[PDB]
Amino acid sequence: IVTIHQEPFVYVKPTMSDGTCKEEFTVNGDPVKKVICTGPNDTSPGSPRHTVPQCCYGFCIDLLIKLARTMQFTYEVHLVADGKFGTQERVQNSNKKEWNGMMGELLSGQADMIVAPLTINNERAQYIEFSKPFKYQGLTILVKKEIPRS
Amino acid sequence: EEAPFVIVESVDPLSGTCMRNTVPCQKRIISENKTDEEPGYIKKCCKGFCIDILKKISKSVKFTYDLYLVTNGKHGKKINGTWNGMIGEVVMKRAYMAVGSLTINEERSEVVDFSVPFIETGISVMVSRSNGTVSPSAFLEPFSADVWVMMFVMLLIVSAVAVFVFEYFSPGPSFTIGKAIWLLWGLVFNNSVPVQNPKGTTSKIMVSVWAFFAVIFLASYTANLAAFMIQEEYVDQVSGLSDKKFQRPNDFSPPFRFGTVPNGSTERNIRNNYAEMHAYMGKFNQRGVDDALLSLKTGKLDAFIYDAAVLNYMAGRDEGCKLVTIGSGKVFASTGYGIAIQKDSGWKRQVDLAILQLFGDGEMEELEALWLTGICHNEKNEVMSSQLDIDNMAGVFYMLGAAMALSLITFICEHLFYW
Amino acid sequence: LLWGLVFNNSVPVQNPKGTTSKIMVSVWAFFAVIFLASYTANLAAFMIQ
Amino acid sequence: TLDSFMQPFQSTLWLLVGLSVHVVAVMLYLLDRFSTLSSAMWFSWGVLLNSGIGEGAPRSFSARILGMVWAGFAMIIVASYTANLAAFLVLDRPEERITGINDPRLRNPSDKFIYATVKQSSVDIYFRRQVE
Amino acid sequence: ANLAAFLVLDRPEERITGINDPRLRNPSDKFIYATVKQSSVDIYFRRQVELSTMYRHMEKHNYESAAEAIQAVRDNKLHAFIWDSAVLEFEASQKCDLVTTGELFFRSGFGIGMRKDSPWKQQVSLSILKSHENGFMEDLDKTWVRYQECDSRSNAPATLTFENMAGVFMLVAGGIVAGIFLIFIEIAYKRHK
Ligand SMILES: N[C@@H](CCC(=O)O)C(=O)O
Repeated sequence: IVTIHQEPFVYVKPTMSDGTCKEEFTVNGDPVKKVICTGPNDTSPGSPRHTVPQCCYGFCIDLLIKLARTMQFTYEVHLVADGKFGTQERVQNSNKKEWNGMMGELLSGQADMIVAPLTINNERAQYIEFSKPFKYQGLTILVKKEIPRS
Repeated sequence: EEAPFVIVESVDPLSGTCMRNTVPCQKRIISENKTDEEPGYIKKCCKGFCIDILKKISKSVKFTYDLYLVTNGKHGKKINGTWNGMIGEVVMKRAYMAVGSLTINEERSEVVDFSVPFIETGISVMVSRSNGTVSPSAFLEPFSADVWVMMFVMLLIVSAVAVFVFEYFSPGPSFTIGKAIWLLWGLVFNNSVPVQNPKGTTSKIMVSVWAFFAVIFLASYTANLAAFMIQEEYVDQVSGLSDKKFQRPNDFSPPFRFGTVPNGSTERNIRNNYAEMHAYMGKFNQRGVDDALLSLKTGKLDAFIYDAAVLNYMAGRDEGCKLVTIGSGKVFASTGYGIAIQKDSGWKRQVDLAILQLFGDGEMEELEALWLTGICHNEKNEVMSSQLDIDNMAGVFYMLGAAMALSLITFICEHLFYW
Repeated sequence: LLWGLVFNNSVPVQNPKGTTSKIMVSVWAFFAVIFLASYTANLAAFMIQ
Repeated sequence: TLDSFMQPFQSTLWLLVGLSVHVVAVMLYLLDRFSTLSSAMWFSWGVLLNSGIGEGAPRSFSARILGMVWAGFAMIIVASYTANLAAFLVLDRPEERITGINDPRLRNPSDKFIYATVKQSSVDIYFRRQVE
Repeated sequence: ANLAAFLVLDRPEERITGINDPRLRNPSDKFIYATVKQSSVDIYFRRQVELSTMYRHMEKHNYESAAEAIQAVRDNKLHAFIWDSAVLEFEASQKCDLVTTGELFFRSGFGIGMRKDSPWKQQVSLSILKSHENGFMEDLDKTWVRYQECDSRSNAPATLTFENMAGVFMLVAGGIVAGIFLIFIEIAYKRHK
């Protein structure tokens, strides 16, 4: 399973020196269940081409754990080397067309499932199937408070 | 035949056909005399947002469709194991597709394949707008208590020190501290409390400075007093279907009336989760949407549980602003509508692609703005034409009574200490 | 006296005597306070356009 | 905008503020006597109507405190009254009227809104050419 | 009247609400707006033939990730940034220096991806449909997407602060020593007269 970095969905914190993550309780009083990822380096995989173990937890990780406990299967979560969602690379310069990023890695047979905030549209669903959505949202614009000090 | 997603139109009085942008509709009625036969020979007209979506799908997949109304059930519920209604008509090989306002749940999706959702739906309680009475202590709103204490101590110190020093230094009885503070008291509360005017040029200069300070303080004080003396601070009756008001209404306040209509998806969803709540609402079952709305408007009940979309539409496109939904856009068990397709079909992918293309084209937003706008759907207008009754500004009568009691107890203490 | 009364106040004057004179002064003061409450409604917006 | 001057305050509030001044003046006179009456009454009326009447102030400490509180109360009453009167004396108008022809008001013609034109004219021909 | 009129009428900014405003139709050099490259929002923006100039102005400079974009727009660099409603709402809830302004458009949920044919794809749909109406997703949303740390702006009229009180107090303090000096001058003049 390949996951993408998202501020409210998937958190990526460095592991401790022992080899695991620093277990910390939440405000409600329940122990947070977190898994370990094997994503790329911090800055970029270009110059420092080396993968380091990290920690993974959040909404997507919780849903993945729930599905794994419901269907009783095993998974190996790891981030994408491209670090992007993906697009349609139909450049005629190479006479070939193929997807890149997370979808490109999925279509290459490397992964089997995708637990990430992936939207639904015709171009992407024309090649892969999408189940029922678990959350609805839209598009908006984020601006500053502009500091009213008249 | 439901909320204006797909509506039935009567036959033309003289044309005998349907108007533009309308498709021929068929309705089979079996409520007449069944002595010989009566296969509902009635033809009407049908149109709406759902008809527009169906036309957009048909103009992209290039297929032909007929319209047939069901006369068995509303949407279809599991009764003794035999589905009756639109779901039963689809599963009994009597039809292939089913469009409208059908809800997608576990059982229906397990028995009938559904397409991708095209609109958001959910459970939301609709209650009457509860209005507040008044916010107490409104006359002290455009200021802070620390500011009041600072102003009081400044008044006292300035009066005492300035008047005493300038009367002793600079050359009718003497000007005591009582008249000294009384002069500044009259000066900041607008005027007229008859007061004993002082002598000396420097004392008059200080009085003029204090008068300027007082005329600045009144202009600063009635900046937004009227704006603060109008707020009501509306409070919602209940947070949702999770407190004890809906869980255990036995050992609580007088019986709160709340319920929903039977034979629906929300009824089964409540029965599966809340057994006691469903058993309590069984006695308060409604007999229609309009009847339940009229009962809620009269006062026989104070809570209605139904789909969020239709309730929001009825709250928006109503006479003025009568009722509003709790939470201002809350949805429980968020689901979506769709098009019921026969099991093991091939048109499901085509319908999904057509819906995705319509979503990516932007026509869905236009259709929503054309068919889902309401009157009270916008924000509330400005509150004007106020009355300011006794309860509105009675907060100063408490101060008056407290001051009267203070004067009485001080008079009693003085009479006791005089002896 | 009446001119000082509708002006807002403080031009210094001698108070009359008589109950009817005081009633007339009170009525004139009510008229004066009504006139200022109705005179400074939108003066700020009107002196800028 | 109503053509009156007692609109910002209700009749009950007017009656209450009219009854309060009398009992306050009576209490002031009683406290000044048992620890003059007409003078205190005229003082209580002048500190309420903002007039220039009023001979002198009482000498009792509690009476002085009560008079100061009543003067502050009358000041707050006058301030609230003028604020309420200025509140609905300006900036009172609807948002906007009909501006376009594609508004939902004309799309769904009801029985309350009646609009028509002259028959046998080009405007009717243009109006009958819109299929929507 | 002037003092009352200028300490009042603090109306909201009333920023851009719709996407079809003439500001975005004609992108100038002062207003800079962009999004994250290689995403579905760019594909949706490039499908509008009536916004070719807007799409060109957007694609003229695209960020690498959402983190860099939010870090740029936070430090008074970017003027407008378009993304999903949930992410921007969580960002406005965590950091109260940014406020989401606009109307929702192109509503599309988030679905789990899969291959072209697998029974697991059919089982996950039923599992989500079963677990989405049992309060599990609601509990997760209330636990992870419900903080409400900052305040609210339900009431537009606000009270006053300690701004002019210090000024008038300093004015009174200066008037005190001014009167002291005037009394001293008066005494000095009366001593010679
Ligand atoms: N009765 C409907 C829900 C209510 C409605 O759609 O009007 C159902 O079970 O799907």
